[PDB]
Amino acid sequence: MSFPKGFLWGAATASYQIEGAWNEDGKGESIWDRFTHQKGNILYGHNGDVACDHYHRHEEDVSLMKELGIKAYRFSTAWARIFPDGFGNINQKGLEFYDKLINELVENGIEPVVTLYHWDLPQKLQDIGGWANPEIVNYYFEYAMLIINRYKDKVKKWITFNEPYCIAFLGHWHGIHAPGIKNFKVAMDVVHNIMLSHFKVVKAVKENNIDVEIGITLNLTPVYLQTERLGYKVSEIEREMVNLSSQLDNELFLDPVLKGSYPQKLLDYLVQKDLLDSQKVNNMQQEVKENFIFPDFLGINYYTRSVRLYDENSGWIFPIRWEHPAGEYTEMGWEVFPQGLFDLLIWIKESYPQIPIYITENGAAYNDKVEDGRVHDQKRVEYLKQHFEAARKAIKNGVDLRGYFVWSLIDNFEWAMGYTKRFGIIYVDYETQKRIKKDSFYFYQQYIKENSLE
Amino acid sequence: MSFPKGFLWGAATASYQIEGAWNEDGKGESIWDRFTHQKGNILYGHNGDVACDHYHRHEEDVSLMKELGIKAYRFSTAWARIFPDGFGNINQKGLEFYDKLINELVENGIEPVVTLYHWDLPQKLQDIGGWANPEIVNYYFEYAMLIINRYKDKVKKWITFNEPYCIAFLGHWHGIHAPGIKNFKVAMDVVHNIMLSHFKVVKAVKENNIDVEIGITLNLTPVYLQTERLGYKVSEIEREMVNLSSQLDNELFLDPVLKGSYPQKLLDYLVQKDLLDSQKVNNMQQEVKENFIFPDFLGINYYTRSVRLYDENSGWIFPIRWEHPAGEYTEMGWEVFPQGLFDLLIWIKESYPQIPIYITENGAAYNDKVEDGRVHDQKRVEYLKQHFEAARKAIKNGVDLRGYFVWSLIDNFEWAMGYTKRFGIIYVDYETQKRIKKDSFYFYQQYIKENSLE
Repeated sequence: MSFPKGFLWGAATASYQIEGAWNEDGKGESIWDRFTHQKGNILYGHNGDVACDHYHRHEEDVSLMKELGIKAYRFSTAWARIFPDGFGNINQKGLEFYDKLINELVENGIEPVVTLYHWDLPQKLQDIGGWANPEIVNYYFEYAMLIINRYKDKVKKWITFNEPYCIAFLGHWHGIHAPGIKNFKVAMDVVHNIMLSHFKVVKAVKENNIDVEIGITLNLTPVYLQTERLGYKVSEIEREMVNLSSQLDNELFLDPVLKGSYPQKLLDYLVQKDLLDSQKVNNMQQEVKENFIFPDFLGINYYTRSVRLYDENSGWIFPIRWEHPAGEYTEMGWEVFPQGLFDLLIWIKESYPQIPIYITENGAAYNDKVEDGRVHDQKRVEYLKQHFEAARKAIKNGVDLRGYFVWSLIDNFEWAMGYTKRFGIIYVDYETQKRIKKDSFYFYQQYIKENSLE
Repeated sequence: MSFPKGFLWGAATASYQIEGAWNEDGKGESIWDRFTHQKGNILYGHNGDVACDHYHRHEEDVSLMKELGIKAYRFSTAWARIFPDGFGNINQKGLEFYDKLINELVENGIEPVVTLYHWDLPQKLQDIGGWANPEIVNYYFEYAMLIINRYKDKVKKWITFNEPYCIAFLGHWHGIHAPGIKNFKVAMDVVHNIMLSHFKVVKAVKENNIDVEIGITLNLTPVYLQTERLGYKVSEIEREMVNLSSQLDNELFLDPVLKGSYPQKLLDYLVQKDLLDSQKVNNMQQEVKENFIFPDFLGINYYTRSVRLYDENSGWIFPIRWEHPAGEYTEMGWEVFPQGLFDLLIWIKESYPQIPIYITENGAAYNDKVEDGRVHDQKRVEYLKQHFEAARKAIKNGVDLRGYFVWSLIDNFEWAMGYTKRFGIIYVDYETQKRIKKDSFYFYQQYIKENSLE
């Protein structure tokens, strides 16, 4: 046993992934609804208009959490349900739905780790700008406060954001996620606004002496060297050039968390390549350093490592390349490697002051097949075992890791992949919405039950 | 025990991979030398100037074949060594080197399956046009004849070409291989010239009643459906559109082997997309139908399958998609699957009349690490086991397969990958040129010794 007291084992879901009911109860569409309605955005023309009927079968879903036995359930209060506009007028129907969900989560002893945002931004908020517009810093704020003041008696740990790297780069640079923007300056602006909102919420909680714990959740990609894997000798330029891409993937977000300033060298490199403005980076520095406040917790979402060997022959905006080491892979194409997470579990310890660190999302996707009314995924089980050990052996070695949340609960709308990629540990037959507990669901249940003490 | 009598088990090498000596003995550089000298063509700026000293240690290499116990050794007589120009004046020094190699191969009972071309085109031949210029059809011809008439007493099975798909598309369309051309019309021209040379050699052999057997080696990518893997129902447009890409990867070369024509569907599609000329395709059809003659043998180089689900959102010139199923992968990034080959072994049986079929190249690349003066690759062994069974179970089911050649013999210049990817079953320490017999070398030795009778 290495996991400490209060080690928040859990499962994570996103509202738009399972909810549906995009127009019911006066609720306006999400960003994902508008993104998915447009052609060329999702495989096979999918959208979360219906999803898995999480609204109508919320009793069934809470029974699912009860069966899973997760000490905490990481869910996002769908912003658009509670606020169809996103602010101002508040819908008592969506408020009542989330009141019922939260009270029946509390009644069974499940700690609500409410992620105030898990990609389910209301459409009107996207029309006013999304996460690039600095006004959202207040809106989110008040929204969070209205949730917090409503549920501070029952919800104790709040997650400000989920994967600002994915919100900002997959969602706003690569465009595979909603709302499908493809820009790097907009991505940096999203980073700025997300960090400002996180610290504004932290400051507001601290000022009013609210007895809650507030932090931010990131996804961090470790680095391994193929040259060291090759058995050869690493050159200086190799590290000197892997550093920039690693800063893009690792340091760009952790530096404002505790240091309160952006990595200056990356901003200078972007300016020299005309990808970003020096006056803008200085203004971002000034705003961050004025608005910075040390948070309470940090969240980590680890999936895979990025094996990086030095070369100039990619043509990418950062002249490096990626390697494909031999090994097990998933339907998402991700290499399965535990030890990469270990790197982060030490690296953030070395580079930054003491910030409590949480893991909030980790899992693997596999093409599930119905067999005897059941689906089988042993590769998901093996992935989870490996990433369980990667943190257990670590916390034996003096790691301040705080909790691990498994992704996901039920097979559900996996964003641009549509329904083709299934991450959840519960099979849902889309025809009947029947719930079958996979071997991975049983494995997670057994792990939580066996490890966590009384 | 399904492999028939005369199943030509073997190992394959390419001259430029192991030879070096690009300027010795009056020998001019190859196409690969000029391709590699240019920057931006090879990882880490590598070239086959020195390679593994196959020229000076040819006795050591023949001892390697003797140790491996291959019934046949698939090697390419380096065209540039024998003809520094590529034709005309013939160098007696390169002739004597290959005479010594061939006599010491015959002395130990090794059948020389001489691949007349395995990407080692002389540089002057590239300057006059490479495989696009139709004149090579004669040059190759006479070169082959000069080899054939020189070695008809000792070399009985001759391979005209190795992987026209790779010569024409990897070498002349993608540009990763030498000479690094990137064009599709040039690729079709290479297809035309290679097939014409193959049939011209076959006709010349048949006319003069030479006691030899002449064929061609292809590399063919079978197809599997993710929709069927998904458990769903396949739509008509899915098959109708996967057909075109499957024709390009498979039919463009198989169809002229026995039918003596081109797939008209793909030519019409390219014309409608303005990627190819209708007058040119008609002229190609007329020339092929004039010059076509049925060969003796067909060669197959199978590595992996191409999982294809239908969509228009890949951006390729063929609106299909590639899928990443969960499973074992190699350093080359190739999915490991036996059964795809089996699928291929049936298709040619059904789509075309009976032609004897050979497999002449198959293997997997892994990052070998020196440990106790030795390297270990168990994934290569497992890959080979799986692809051995894929054909053994097939030939139990009435397959016309004739022989299988394992790639490769010793780790060597793996083209654009440089020396980073090691395919061979013998570890060669590039510093010392010492030879260590891997577990994969031992596995292939055991397989050949056990399966073949006596």
